[PDB]
Amino acid sequence: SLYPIAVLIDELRNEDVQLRLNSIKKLSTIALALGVERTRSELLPFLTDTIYDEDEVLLALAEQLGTFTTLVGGPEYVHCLLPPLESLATVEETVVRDKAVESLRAISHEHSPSDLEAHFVPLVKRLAGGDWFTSRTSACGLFSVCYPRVSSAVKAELRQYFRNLCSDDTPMVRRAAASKLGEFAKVLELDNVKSEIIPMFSNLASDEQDSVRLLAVEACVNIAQLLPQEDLEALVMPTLRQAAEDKSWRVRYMVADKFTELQKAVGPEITKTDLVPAFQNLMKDCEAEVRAAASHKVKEFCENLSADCRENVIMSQILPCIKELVSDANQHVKSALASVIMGLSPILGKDNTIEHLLPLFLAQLKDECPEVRLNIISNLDCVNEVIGIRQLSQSLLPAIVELAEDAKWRVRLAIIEYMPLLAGQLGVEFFDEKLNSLCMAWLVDHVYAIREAATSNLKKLVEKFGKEWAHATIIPKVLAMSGDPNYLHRMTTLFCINVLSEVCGQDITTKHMLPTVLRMAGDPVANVRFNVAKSLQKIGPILDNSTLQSEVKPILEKLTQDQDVDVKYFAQEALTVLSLA
Amino acid sequence: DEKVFTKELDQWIEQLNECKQLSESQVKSLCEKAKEILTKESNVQEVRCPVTVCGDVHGQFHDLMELFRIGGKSPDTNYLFMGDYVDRGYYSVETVTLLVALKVRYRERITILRGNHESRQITQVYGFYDECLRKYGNANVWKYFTDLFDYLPLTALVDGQIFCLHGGLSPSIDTLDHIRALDRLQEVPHEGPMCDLLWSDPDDRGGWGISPRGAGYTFGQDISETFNHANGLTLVSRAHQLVMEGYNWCHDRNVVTIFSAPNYCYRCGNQAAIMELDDTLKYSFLQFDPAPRRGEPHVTRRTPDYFL
Amino acid sequence: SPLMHPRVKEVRTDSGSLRRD
Amino acid sequence: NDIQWCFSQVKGAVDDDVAEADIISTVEFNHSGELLATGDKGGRVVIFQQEQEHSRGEYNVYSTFQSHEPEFDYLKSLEIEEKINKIRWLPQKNAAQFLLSTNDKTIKLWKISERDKRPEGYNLKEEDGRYRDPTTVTTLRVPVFRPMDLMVEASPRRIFANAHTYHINSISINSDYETYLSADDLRINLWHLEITDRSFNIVDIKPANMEELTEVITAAEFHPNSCNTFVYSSSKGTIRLCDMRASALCDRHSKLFEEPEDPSNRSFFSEIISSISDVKFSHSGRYMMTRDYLSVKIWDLNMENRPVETYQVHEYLRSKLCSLYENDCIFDKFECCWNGSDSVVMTGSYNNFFRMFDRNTKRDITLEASRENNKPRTVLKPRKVCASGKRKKDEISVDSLDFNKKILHTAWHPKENIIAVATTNNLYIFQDKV
Ligand SMILES: [Fe+2]
Ligand SMILES: [Zn+2]
Repeated sequence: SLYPIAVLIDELRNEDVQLRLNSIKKLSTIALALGVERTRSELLPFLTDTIYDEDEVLLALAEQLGTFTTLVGGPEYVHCLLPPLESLATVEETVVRDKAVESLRAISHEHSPSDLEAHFVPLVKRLAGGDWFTSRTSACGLFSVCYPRVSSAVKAELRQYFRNLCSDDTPMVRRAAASKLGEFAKVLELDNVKSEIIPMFSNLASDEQDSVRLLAVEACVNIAQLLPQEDLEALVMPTLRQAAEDKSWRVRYMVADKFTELQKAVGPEITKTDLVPAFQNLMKDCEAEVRAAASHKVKEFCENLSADCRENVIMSQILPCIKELVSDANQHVKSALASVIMGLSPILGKDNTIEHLLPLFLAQLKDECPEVRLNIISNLDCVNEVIGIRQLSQSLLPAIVELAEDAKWRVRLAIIEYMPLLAGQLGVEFFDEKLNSLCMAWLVDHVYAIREAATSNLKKLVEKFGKEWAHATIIPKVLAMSGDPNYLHRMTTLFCINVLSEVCGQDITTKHMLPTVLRMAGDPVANVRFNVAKSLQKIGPILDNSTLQSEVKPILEKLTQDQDVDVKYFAQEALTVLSLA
Repeated sequence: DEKVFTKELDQWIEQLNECKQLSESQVKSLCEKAKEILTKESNVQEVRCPVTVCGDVHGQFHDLMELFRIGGKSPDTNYLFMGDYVDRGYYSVETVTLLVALKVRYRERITILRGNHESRQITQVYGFYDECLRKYGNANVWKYFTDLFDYLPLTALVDGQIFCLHGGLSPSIDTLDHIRALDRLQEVPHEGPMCDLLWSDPDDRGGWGISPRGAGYTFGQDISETFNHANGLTLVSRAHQLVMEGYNWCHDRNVVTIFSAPNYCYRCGNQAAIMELDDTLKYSFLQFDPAPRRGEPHVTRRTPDYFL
Repeated sequence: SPLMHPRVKEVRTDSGSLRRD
Repeated sequence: NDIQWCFSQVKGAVDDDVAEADIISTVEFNHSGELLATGDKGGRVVIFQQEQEHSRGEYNVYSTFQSHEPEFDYLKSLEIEEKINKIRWLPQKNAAQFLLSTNDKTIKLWKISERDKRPEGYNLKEEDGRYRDPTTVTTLRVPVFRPMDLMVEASPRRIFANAHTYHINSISINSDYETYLSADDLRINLWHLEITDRSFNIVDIKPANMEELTEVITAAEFHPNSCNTFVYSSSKGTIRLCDMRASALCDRHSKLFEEPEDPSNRSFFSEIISSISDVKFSHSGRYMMTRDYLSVKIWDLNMENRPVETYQVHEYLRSKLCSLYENDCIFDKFECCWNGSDSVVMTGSYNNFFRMFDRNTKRDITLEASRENNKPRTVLKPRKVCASGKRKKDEISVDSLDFNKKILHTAWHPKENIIAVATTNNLYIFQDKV
């Protein structure tokens, strides 16, 4: 019974990457078969340093090594897994190093505090003090998991070691330290956070490398979430103000991208005093990316403002900046604004929305960019309950008409998908009065994808508006295409009947579309004929058994005698599926 | 039984629809059965209206999917391709495999003609041989496909009024019976009527001429008009020449060139087109643009995430 | 009337004839 | 006063008509100086290592691999050359060594590592390879690593391809240990060292209408210290310094370094000899050096209207520009490099001559890289070139110069006085006299 285990063990030396990978992923079976002491003394030394350096093999090995706590002899001997993971935490591949660090953190919880101070802490010190910055980068991620469960002297040593990493010469080590600064500070005492974490945060935030400075914004958020509100101004606020006006556009982009988190962390008073001018300057930034990032946060930032003076601030400070953003030259800035500007109506109120937001909506609805118009249309639900869609339909209809007849068929496809929501919001009467012709004209479009999308949209519309409206308006119109000289439109009629059978009910299907389907079985084009066969197969369950045995079965039988092979095959398949014969 | 193979062929088709190559045994069986089907296929195959005529694809699988989106999916839409399914494309193998699978499954619905670029000599130079070698590690699949390429029909006739072929007319060819008399079950020759039918081009110069491609002849409006009057052909479809607007009329609406590869060679930035023939032989062209794909490494002027 | 750099003319000519058939 | 240069080593074939595959096309020291990599037109990178016993050891072969293979552009029916254009070392991450090698179209990241142990042991097959009895497997055995003779393995880790329309001419690694740039004739792309499926195009000077091209990008380089500053030179003799902090796209330049052209030297070839073939930042980062066909110009980064120092590499060829135009010798792309302390600069010339200019003392020395003095620890005799006639004693006449012997690629040891000079086929290494 040991033969498969012997095969797996010898597969670790195989030159084939796939076989060696498969053997790696079954290391649990090998360890279980070998035992415990044999696993510790034979398998682990072999897996300590592997000559093969394939990224996926090393990644799989790193994943497996984090679950061998029981297979090596329980938590008592968990320190035996340290060498293989320490070797993996040094390789050049970033994902392998991250997986090794994650496994080390996962198995660190099984260490007793004595084992933590005897084996894990020396490992962290060796990694932090190593000659290769790949080791030092990995060491930054292991401070938070061993700090809470050590003595005071070990805590001071760990703090000193982390302080040394933040002043490293290699930019990657400093980047890792900046990344892990917040999660490290989350476990220190508040006094030590003020005394030691703040100087490191200030030093990293004023680093020469732009890639290091932009990582201080997340650290800023994490540190602000810890300190008391009265201590924010003296410690965190100057760094945040410096970051908001930083020379590099990447740092300003990071500030704008995490602006709502900063607003939540610092509180309402600091938000009103300092963050509002920062947002005003960010929306007027000279970089298009920064303006686009700040545009996304307009709605949330306005929502989270203090209710004491929310409307006044929005009117006197944010609204002019928004007005300047509507006329922006960058397409992406306008696209980003259009998707969030539409929801400021509930905050401002009906009269304020009519006076101020309505001109902005009208101006953005006439933009040359299709995506701006699509974004404005897609979010009408925010204002639908504030001012009503009656005040908006007169300007929405021209925009919908323009989008529905765009030269690019993908724009027409995009506007189609929003029609059921638009029809639901605008009401059935307005749809029948204005939008019915647009929907019908899509079924005869040259592009087949548009016809398919219009068919699915018609199914959604009938689902929304019920069967009676469909039978009254659409069904008499869709069956008119059966007389189209082009066979593509006839097959479109078949497809529309296919999707409408599931919703229109058995009675309507039998009385209105079944006679049309049966009449088209005599179409000269074989494509229409076997499409009729497939349609009869599909809508077969909806029809009654009496109708199936009376009129459907003879029609299917006649199709089985057709000259075309495809028609015969599809008719036979329909007969087999319906079990008529 | 035929039914189990029918479901097998179907599953092959859906597998290919998402750009997934078939196994060597599957390719062997597909090529053998396509050869069996194409053995009885005539040199001038009669194509019955309605049908959609497509031009060069040249291995652009995603553009082929865009073509299917624009014009409809087989077997709902009858198609008629005019050669050049491989070469100068990242997915020549997938494209030709999907086309052959569709031909085997729907022999009455899809008709595939023969162009210049599906031959042992051409495919060794323009990357199809290299593509199959890099994706399979052996020339067996190349041998299967090149053996199958010999059986593809040279020309097609649509209701006896529209003549569809890859290259164009030949000095040695005057009647459809001449094409029917040829032996197409061979490698593409360097000369002769068979070579001209896959290498000729239209030109404004009267009479005949020499072709700078290295083979074939260039024919003028007089030759096309004489051929149309002799064979009673209202129109002569064509392909094999890149055009920016997708379809191009020439020789006073006697020869039309159709190109179905948008952004030819990923650099030309051209439009593609397909000719749709109504039930009443009413021609209508549908131009389309390259499918939106991120692409092999996407060089963008938008700041990527790693720099953001 | 100084002559142009070879790389300029090579790039110009190579990109000009990108529709050869 | 001057540095005494002595012949140390020569690498390559001896007195043969080498084919167009052993011609060295790039020479580059690594950051610590103990590794020296050379690429040739055959796509074959050879790495030398200094012996361990100032460090005045010799260089011996350390690794050899085929970087780029010949390839065919099926999209345009052109052969893609496998010639190695540039080689750039990465800072040492771990025991392994990394470098970037580029041909005209593709940049490859190569890892050089040493393997000195081999797994020995099996459970179903003897060490020779014979298959053992399947019923003799009673106890499982785990393979155990065993020491072996050290071997050096080079493998490609990442491929950055299909992103440049034109021929790549420069690669430079950023100082943030994260990104690097590759510049073709008209565009500059910013890459990530661990991401190959996308690149960021920061500079694009290609006009919409291309029948009015006037210049192309000939070189590019990041600042040695600053992570946001890089420069790129054009064929018109202008260097543009771009700041990546101002905007995401660097289509507008922060500074423009150019010297107004006096109509005195307004010859027919004044546009060719003014093209910049190489731009190099000083190690301190406060100075920038550019090399055109006839001169070396050192630019102060705070002064844009004129260079601070100008050195004439070979003035005697100014009057013979017409002759050099006929045999395509006027289109050569020479290079230049700084020394460790940014005090001496060395650049190549014709007839196996390489020139060295001392910035502190304003002194010039011309030396010959020749096999005629193939004796180690031999002081190189300075060379002097005279015009036609007046050959004095040791004067080399201009008409006797061999223009087929060009020293295009040179390198300096980052810390020591060791220079690598690459002739057409051989690689010469010279050392200071100690
Ligand atoms: Fe062709
Ligand atoms: Zn073609």
